Amino acid sequence: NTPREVTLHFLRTAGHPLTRWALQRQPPSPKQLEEEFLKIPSNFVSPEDLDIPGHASKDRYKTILPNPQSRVCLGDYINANYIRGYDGKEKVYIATQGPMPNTVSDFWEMVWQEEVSLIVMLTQLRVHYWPTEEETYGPFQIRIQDMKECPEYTVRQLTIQYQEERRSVKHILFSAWPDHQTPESAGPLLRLVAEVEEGPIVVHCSAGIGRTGCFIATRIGCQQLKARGEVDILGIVCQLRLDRGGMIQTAEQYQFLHHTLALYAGQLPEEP
Repeated sequence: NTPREVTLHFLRTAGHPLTRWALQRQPPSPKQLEEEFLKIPSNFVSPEDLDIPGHASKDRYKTILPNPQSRVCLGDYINANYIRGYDGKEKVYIATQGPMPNTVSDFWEMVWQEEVSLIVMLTQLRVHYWPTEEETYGPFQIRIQDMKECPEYTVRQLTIQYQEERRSVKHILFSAWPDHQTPESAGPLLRLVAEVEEGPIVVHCSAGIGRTGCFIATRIGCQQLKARGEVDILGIVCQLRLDRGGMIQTAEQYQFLHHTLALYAGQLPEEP
């Protein structure tokens, strides 16, 4: 399997760092961005190359599996992967599918064991793993402390209890992102990112690759732009594809990412 290695070598070495100026005022044409995206290999796991018995009914999709090297382990199985963050720092995010009815307890177990304090949900409005007030999911009790509704997202303050310990989690539900698509504008997305700046950050959407991939690539991109005044979007996407196959689904989603980040640049505090 040299083909696996050609694929992995690309992911590790590809890069197109853009200056802030270039990103804002002279972006790569839409066609240039498609081409660039199309060269990015998927890095999906084969069902045969995962070899962990009876995992099938805890995935929502048969073709969307957690990469083994980065797989999260319930200390059995959950469709989830550790994701590297800014500068490659390990474990800044856990990307995961939205829970299934039989994977709800596992999800909370993961949140506990990995010491999660922040959960971002990306969906589009009209399964609930969190109650209206309180309930128990296996050995964990969840109680909501606080709910504040915003335009595009709802901020739920909650606690989790296991045996005789209690932890606070912030839960954010973004509700204006249609599957396989992008939000109509980028502002609300940036506000959500700003909300995330207040153990690993759980991020999920139905499959846990398309929108989950876009959100995370947006955080890191913003981090890059704030720190260095440059962003390497290609590289960011390569890095994610290394941690979980298929992060960022469509060319369009990738175009929007450049857009989301041009807006971040333009909105960084300056002086008139």
